Amino acid sequence: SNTQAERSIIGMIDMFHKYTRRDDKIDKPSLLTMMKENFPNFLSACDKKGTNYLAGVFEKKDKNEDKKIDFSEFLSLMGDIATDYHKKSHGAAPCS
Amino acid sequence: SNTQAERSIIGMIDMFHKYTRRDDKIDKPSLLTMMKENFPNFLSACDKKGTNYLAGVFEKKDKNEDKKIDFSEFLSLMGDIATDYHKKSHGAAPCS
Ligand SMILES: [Ca+2]
Ligand SMILES: [Ca+2]
Ligand SMILES: [Zn+2]
Ligand SMILES: [Zn+2]
Repeated sequence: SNTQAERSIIGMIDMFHKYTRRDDKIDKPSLLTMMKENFPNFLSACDKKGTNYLAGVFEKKDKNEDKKIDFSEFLSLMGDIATDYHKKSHGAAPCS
Repeated sequence: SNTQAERSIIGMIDMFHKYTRRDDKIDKPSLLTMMKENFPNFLSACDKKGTNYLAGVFEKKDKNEDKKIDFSEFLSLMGDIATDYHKKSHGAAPCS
């Protein structure tokens, strides 16, 4: 009944919720688990370059330094992953 | 081979490309077409409230006023749609 795009948005919201605690925010070890298990091919391309995408990702996205990733900060991170895929669809190197 | 999350990101990039011209950016009539055909249930919830989500959406997202939506601005808009779905998963009204 929803379109593919609406379904995609809904699946992203479900993935966020999967990694939250009671406060509806993602802590650091859960963000790193989420990234390793849901973005392994993205990360694999970084590792080959010698980029550890992960060290510091949580701190770069936790703009307000509350030690949690809330939904607004999660969307920023999803945007950064999407930007790397957009750049490579235009022949940039993986993990730029 | 890619995970569901990676597939989702890839489908979003494909949807962006579907509405671009030669310059890899989306013009105004194509953004409005993209929204009406890919987010109809989202928009239907706005129309019932008496919100015309669409008037002014292009101008709100075209931060640099070049009369095109580039990928960074498209991600902002996808974030705004996702934020409304996150808010309603927490019992906010549709189109808040
Ligand atoms: Ca935070
Ligand atoms: Ca623009
Ligand atoms: Zn939530
Ligand atoms: Zn493109």
